[PDB]
Amino acid sequence: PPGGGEQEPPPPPAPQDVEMKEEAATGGGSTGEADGKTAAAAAEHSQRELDTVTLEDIKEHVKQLEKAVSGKEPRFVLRALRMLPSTSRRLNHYVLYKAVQGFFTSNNATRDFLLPFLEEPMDTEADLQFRPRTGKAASTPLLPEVEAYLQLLVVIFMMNSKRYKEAQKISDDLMQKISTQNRRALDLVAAKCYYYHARVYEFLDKLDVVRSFLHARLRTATLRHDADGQATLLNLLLRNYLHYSLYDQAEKLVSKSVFPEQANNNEWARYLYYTGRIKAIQLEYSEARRTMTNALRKAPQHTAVGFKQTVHKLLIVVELLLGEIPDRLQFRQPSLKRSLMPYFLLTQAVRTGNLAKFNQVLDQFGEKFQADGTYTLIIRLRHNVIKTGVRMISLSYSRISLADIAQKLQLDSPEDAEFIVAKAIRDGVIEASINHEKGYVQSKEMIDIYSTREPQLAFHQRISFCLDIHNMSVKAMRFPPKSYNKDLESAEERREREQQDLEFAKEM
Amino acid sequence: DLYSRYKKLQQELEFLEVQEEYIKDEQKNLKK
Amino acid sequence: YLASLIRSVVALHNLINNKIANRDAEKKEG
Amino acid sequence: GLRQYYLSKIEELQLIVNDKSQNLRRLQAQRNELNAKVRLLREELQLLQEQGSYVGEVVRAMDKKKVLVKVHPEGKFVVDVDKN
Amino acid sequence: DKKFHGILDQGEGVLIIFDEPPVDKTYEAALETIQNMSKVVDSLYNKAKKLT
Amino acid sequence: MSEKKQPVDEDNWDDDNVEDDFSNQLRAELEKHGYKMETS
Amino acid sequence: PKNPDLRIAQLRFLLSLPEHRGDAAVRDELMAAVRDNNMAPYYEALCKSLDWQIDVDLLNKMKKANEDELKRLDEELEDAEKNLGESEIRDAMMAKAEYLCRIGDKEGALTAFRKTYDKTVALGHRLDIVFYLLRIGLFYMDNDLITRNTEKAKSLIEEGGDWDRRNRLKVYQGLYCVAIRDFKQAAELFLDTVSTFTSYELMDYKTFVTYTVYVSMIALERPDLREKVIKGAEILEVLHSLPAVRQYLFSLYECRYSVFFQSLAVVEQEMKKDWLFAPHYRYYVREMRIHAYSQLLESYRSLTLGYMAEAFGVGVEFIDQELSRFIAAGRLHCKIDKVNEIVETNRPDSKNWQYQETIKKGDLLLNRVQKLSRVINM
Repeated sequence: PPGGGEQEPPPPPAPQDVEMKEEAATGGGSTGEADGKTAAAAAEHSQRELDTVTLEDIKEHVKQLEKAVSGKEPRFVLRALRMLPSTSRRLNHYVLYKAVQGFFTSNNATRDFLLPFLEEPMDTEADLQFRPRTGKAASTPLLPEVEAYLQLLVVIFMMNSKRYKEAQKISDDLMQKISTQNRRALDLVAAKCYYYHARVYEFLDKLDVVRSFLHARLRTATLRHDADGQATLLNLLLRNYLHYSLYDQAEKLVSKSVFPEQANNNEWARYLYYTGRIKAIQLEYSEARRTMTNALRKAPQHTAVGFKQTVHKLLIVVELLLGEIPDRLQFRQPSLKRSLMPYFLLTQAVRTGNLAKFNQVLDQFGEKFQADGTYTLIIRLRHNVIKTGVRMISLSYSRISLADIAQKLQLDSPEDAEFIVAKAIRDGVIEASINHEKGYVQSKEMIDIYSTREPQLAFHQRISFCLDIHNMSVKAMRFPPKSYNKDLESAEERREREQQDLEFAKEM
Repeated sequence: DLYSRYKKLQQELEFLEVQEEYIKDEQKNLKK
Repeated sequence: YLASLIRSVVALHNLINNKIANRDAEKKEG
Repeated sequence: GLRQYYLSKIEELQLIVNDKSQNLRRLQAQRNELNAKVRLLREELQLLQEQGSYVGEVVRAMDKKKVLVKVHPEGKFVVDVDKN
Repeated sequence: DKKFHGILDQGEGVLIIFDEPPVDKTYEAALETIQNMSKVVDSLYNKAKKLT
Repeated sequence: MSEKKQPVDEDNWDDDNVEDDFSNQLRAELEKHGYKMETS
Repeated sequence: PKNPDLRIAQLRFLLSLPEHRGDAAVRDELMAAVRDNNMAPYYEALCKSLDWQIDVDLLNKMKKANEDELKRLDEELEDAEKNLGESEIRDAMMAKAEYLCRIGDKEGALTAFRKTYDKTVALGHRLDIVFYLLRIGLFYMDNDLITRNTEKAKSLIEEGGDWDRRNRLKVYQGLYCVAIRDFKQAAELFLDTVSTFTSYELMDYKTFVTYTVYVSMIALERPDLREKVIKGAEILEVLHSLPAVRQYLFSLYECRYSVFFQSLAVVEQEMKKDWLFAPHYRYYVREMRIHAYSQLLESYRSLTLGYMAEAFGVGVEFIDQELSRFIAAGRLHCKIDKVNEIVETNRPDSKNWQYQETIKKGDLLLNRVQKLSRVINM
């Protein structure tokens, strides 16, 4: 008794007290303001609800035995909100239930009472007018069964609850699709519900039916409106296709909503990562660099761990495919050094023109590269090693025998050396010529690049950039000023005094 | 009735366009 | 090139100054 | 069946009007600032033909809003005080 | 010792003499001005980020 | 605020890649001692 | 007081990075710790170094000595409030600050120093506080502390001449500059051989002369190496007692490239294990070698690589590989032909080199300014 008579009940009351101002007070504030008069895009409760969900991810971790936090769902389900005195009475009844839980034991909904949470929306004299509130309460109740899924084959209950929530969402899409107030307040809620359903399906289900449902929902959208709903669904569909090995490029290249121009810097990173991955896997490297750099630079700055790992790894791999990447880890993190050491060896072998080191590292870390899902994009790189070796040996020498070329590239055959050199010459890699009868290669030397036109272009690009940035800055200039109607010149009644003084001076 | 909403929407769109136009002209003339 | 760079820097400074000076005006109304 | 047609037509027009209402306010604010500057300049031109005011040293005050001052290129003056 | 710039050829014992243009003084001023601008941009962080 | 992105998973003088290129073992011994052994 | 403490740091390093060097310094460092009743070094030294399982008695007795001294100093403070001079409590806590800094850890020392900085109205005492802060920063390698204290000291020394304090600050600033990879300013600031080296705290004069010659070989060129470091009377008088360094300088200057390599190898061995040169001891070497290569080819036009074999160091293949790997880097402008083994020279214009630097500085500044631009406005 002494062990839990002061610390265990406190854990129940402290989490309950926190949930009093976390969901009950926050729910009341949203009902009176966000769900009351009106709620704009920057709703004080929508961001608050998102932050509350993110915090609740690390606020409650146990199954909430003895209704420490599980009875909060029973407490939030015992709400009427039908009339102002009726809402006060419902709040008082919830307070009485909390007092009883302080005195007696409430329902211990810890892996044993999740089923009885289905008729609650139809009970306790609930008010169904606030459809977004019901959707949010269902997503939060789904999260309580989806916070950790309780493992041990308990994802079936979460899937059933998600199916019920999806049926409710389909009803909301059916009930006033014009959204008098159906979607205008639940669009973010609908996106979050779709994301949670996709997460549950990826956890313990199949995504084929989820993909069909998402495609149908997206088709239903993009006709009434084309904002805030055409991005998360598209990202989920792209992720579902990325799980398999489909084309994944026909759908992305026909949709005009990939650039909604309003993503809150959230879906843009995922869209850019998917587009860059597809472009790199589609034998195109020039275009994907800008997109993936934008993706990396649009990522959240604080505590995004797993995400910038894979994207930065792919960025350095594809930049090696292009052939220049010195700086990659100048922002070392405690979970960043371990996951990037093997690729270091790769680039260290890649930078030199030798190819034996390429095999020496590949035959060692092939399994690790396969486990990271980049083996198919890492075996097509030996040509770049040969190219950089030829370029280096052309820069260094001017008149060199082909046998030495073969020896210093260890191509194992001098006959293929002339073919490789010719192929390099043909695409404009080098400007040298070889004499078959003699054998040596006579490099062509021509230097005077300042007289060439190209510096002009190399400056034009940056000049245009610097001219654009200023304009953007001045375009974001006068947004914060507002309500400056105050316009007073000198005074109100001083004109009469001045006129009187002038008349007095004139009279004298 | 629903027809009035339609006609009001067209009226508002056109009237706001006219306002925008002459405000642009005002801003041009003021510096001169 | 150099002059454009300087103009961009000055524009960023002006934006920072305006935002900082103006964000401290809403709370005075209570 | 016509109701859905009408509502689908209404929604996009409402969205467009909501979009344009912001640019209108931005332009109005800029115009107001410039006009205020110009009018202030003209009035500032007007109000530069008034007399100046002397500077002086006060020695001691009095009752019922009276003070004694002394400005160097003249004697001592006992004067009153404005209402502010 | 840089008091006379040319080159010497040992194959025939031949002293080749050539002149070079004076170093352009326009660039280095721009380089150090760029460095000063970098310092200013660095200083702007403490003014901006400390409340955002 | 934030997303946490669940569904996925000078300090050094001057940074240049030449410094790490080195795989030899100190000029004193690996090179100067190695070829200064009287092979000639 | 931190007048004798610097050497301790070196010994610490001599046990950390050198893998096999763990036998000699382990005894005299522990002797310096058992003296002065130290407690600061071995909160973590015992963890990093040997376990030293038999230690509890020394720990307890040193702790008790620490509380004895602290209690005596506090009772002196208490006696001092009632009859104060220059607020004699503040001089007393200034006296306690040295002991707390020597025996205790950083935070207590910093708090005591910041508390006592508000007493002194004399400028010299404030300068002494700043010098203690700078010495602590050098001891524990705190970049922000060093920078702030250096700028504060430079601002404060303007009032009043105090040319001795200026020379001391110049030596401190030179040590900080040579700590990072900045040799130009280090060799510039090390022109105090004749303007006094009274800062015997950090090191002795002979080490100062060796450091200044080592950095003068990097920073400056022949028309100044012949004017300042080879003509100095005092530096030559000191160097006369050091045959190795004099040989190492004359070999480079008199163009005896054969004997240059032995001295270069010995010097780099010496500075690999040396403090504040180890983390980049390789880079220094990678200059000198290539520097010598650039000091021979600029006179001739078609020197063969055969001559370099007996004139610069044995091994034609070694010279070939070094020349190739230095050509590929873009510096040491020349060319080599291997079919007949002939080295040719070229003279690129000083406008290409003065253009990629502009473009790269512009790129870096643009990246930084774009990051700054989109940090704000969410």
